Amino acid sequence: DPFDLKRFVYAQAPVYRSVVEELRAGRKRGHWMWFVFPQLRGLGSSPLAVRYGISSLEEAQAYLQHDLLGPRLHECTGLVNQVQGRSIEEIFGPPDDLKLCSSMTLFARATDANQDFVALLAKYYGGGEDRRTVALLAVT
Repeated sequence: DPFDLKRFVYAQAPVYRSVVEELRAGRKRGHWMWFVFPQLRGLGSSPLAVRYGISSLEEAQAYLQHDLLGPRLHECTGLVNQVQGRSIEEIFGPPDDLKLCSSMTLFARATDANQDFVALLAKYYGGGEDRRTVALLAVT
């Protein structure tokens, strides 16, 4: 576990069922964004944001390969894509709307098998991407 992906598994454990239920119902309520829809380290500055920040594109790729975390991320993305009639700010109150954009932008760049991540950006963000994430990913 060279990237310490276990940190995400253990953070998710106490809350994951509630995450699924909240996303199934179309509204986030709990305190879990950082380790459910991870974003690049350096975007947020709080100890939580830093701890659960993704270090690099290579870590994002490892995250996707992980047979618990990858499927869970697709599950959570798919649940959001399934919600009807709500803007993203109705599902994820600010600043979590920006966090989600950053997460989808990162994982869309991590793999070409990104249809769900890109679909979320298309549906909810006008096909736009997180500016700061694209910049941080430009150079390896």
